[PDB]
Parts: sequence; C-alpha cells; structure tokens
Amino acid sequence: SSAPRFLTRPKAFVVSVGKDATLSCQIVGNPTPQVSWEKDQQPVAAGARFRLAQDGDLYRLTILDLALGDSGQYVCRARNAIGEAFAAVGLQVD
Amino acid sequence: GIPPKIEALPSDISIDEGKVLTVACAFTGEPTPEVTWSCGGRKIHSQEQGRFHIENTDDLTTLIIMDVQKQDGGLYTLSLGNEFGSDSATVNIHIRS
Repeated sequence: SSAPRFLTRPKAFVVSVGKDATLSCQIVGNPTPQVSWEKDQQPVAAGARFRLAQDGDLYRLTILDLALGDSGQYVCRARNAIGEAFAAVGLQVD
Repeated sequence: GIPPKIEALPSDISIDEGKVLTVACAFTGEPTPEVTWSCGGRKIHSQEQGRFHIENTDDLTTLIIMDVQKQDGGLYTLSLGNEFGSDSATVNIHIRS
C-alpha cells in the first residue's frame, strides 16, 4: 500500500580518533521494507566487523575495528512491492 | 559563513519500471542553501507529469518518481547554492524493463 520513505537523513557516527562507527536511519513503508547496505555497488554482509540490526523503523550498520579501506560511500536501500528508497552517507576513517 | 555541501549521492541507481523510486540526500550550509534538482540544464519542478515530486527540509532533499517509466532513465543533478558557494552532484538512474 505505500512506497518506502526515509523519515530522517542517514547518519554516520564516529568519535575523533575512534575505532568504531555506526550508521543509522529511520525508514517506513507498507509492507515493511527489506533494508540493505551497499558499498562499492556490493552488499554489506554481516560478520565479525559488520553488524546489522533493526528496532522498529530504525535500521543500523555498525562497523567495528575500522580500517582505512572502510572509508567511502555507504548506500542504504529500502525496498517493498511498491517501490524503493535510496540514501547515501560517507565515512572517512583517519 | 558555511558554503553548501552535499553529504553523499549515489553515482548510479537502478529501478524496475512501474515502481516508485525515492532518492534522499542530506546537505549542510549556512544560510540554508537553495535546492535545485535538474535534468540536462533544466530545473525539475515538483508534480511534473503528475509523477515527479520534490520535498525539501532544512537538511534533506528528496526526489520522488512515482510509477517509473522507461523515459525517466537519465542523469539527475542536485545543486545547492548560498552566498558562500555551491555544490553539485549527479545520479545516473537506470530503468529495468
């Protein structure tokens, strides 16, 4: 019945001289959308350093033990039978 | 004085025809920059073809294309401007048929 929508801008959180980052956004849609993250046009899969989680309409990608190679653009993709929503966020590791 | 800056815009996005597509993009800038979505030098206006919609808040702009058609495929440019400068980025939108 309704295409996905980002209620708030995707955000990337990191502390100065930090070792971990968290990326989150609030997404709604009817039916509830399938949400995934992409970097370098490849899906981000859960593992030891990449943690994916959901809490209602809030979706998270946490990156542990940051490496220089983790820098770049992350795209959040939300999809259901009606449509798809995309929003990107940058991460720069120093 | 803070020049505008587009947070991040994908370079390419694909969508099936007959679906709704939404692309959201965050930005910064002081004062709030004016937002322009364009197709080949021409500003796109909200409600064009009864399918295109643009919604802007103070730090987020969203391009909505309802009932995606094959003719909608193309380059869509987001531009921001204030007294301190401008920023611009383009997304290539591909339609799957």
